Amino acid sequence: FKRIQDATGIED
Amino acid sequence: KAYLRWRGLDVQITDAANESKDNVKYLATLEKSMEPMYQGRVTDITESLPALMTNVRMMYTIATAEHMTRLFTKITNQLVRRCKEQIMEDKVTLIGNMKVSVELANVYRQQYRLAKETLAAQPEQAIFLKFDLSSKALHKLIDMFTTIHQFSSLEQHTHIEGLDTMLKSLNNIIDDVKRKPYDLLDYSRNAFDTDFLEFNVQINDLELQLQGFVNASF
Amino acid sequence: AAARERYARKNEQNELERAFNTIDSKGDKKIDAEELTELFLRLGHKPKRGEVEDMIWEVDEDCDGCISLLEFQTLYTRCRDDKTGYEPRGLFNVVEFVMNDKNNQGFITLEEAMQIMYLRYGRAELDMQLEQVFGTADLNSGKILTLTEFLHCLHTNQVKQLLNRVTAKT
Amino acid sequence: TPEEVLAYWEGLKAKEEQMRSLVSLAEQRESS
Repeated sequence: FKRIQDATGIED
Repeated sequence: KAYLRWRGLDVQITDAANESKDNVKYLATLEKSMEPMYQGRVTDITESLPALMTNVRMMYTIATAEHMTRLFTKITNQLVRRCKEQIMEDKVTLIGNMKVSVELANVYRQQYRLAKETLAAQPEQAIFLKFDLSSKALHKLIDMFTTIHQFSSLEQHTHIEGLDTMLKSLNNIIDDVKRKPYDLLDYSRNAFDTDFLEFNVQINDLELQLQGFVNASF
Repeated sequence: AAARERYARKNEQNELERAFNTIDSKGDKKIDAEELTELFLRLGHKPKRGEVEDMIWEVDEDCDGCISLLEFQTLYTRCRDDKTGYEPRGLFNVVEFVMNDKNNQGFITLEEAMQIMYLRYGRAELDMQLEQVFGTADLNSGKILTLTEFLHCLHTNQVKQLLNRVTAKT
Repeated sequence: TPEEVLAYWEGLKAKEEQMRSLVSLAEQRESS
């Protein structure tokens, strides 16, 4: 979940 | 009498439940970057795809053949769906939409081949068939329409005394191809590949007829 | 039907010249029997004990021995317009394959372009030279083109009219 | 026993890879 969050935040 | 069957079903149910939770939770992580491609624009997918392969690469470092095959088959199905929709709504629009879709397929295959290279570095049957049929049925029509539009600048100089019924010949050549029962965008027929090589001979016939006309009025 | 042929010749001439040089391995104008085996190896096909000797024998008809670029165009043109000539075509096929090659493993759909140029023919006639189908593609090599062409020519040659003739009924 | 050992090793490797990935993502976010 943390990795997915970080991913989405970086993409945003 | 039924308790052997119930312990067997209990073991099957626990194993299936555990693998289902892991599979669902990992396939759910994919969703927030796969969501744009169901209804958005054809060029957006080019920028979205790197996020999709970053996601897929991090999640296939954990849990295999069914994931690759099913995921990739449906994502490429969705790419075909979006391209086919974005073409279906003349000349510049058609050439632009075919260029965009071919570029999408090209960047998809290129970045997946880079992804496989990396996956080999640290420690595609559906793509082949479907995008190969798509790219051939797009290449044929993009080259046909580019040639037609390159010959289409002649189409309004109707006052020269030797360009009257020749353009009606070119119109018939276009029309007989564009009255045929098969759908042009579908690679499910693949019989227009003889119609294109009959069109390609009377295009050169038109070329040489116009060359003789130029040679003949001097 | 002339326009297809004239236009095809107009473009294939430049391809043919390089095809010739590429078949040559000694950087000369002469194509020795030695080179032919090397070419087949590139295609991925193997000759028989006497195939090469027949291949060199039949093509050359203005001198004896090795072949020359002049013989090669003479062969090309005669074979191309050969259709109802019942003439040899042993070395025409290997060169036409090399010229019609641009993938360096063989060619797939381009057979149809070859076919239409020879004649409009039919989809069933295509199912004769090979088993290619309109929707499906295949992988192909040197092995599967030469053998099938050679066999087809032997199959046409055999049929002739003795008591196979059929007259309108009374 | 072999299956349990394999599961434990896989979990440890996954945790390590996860930490490394999280660090990579954090570095990428900082750079952006």
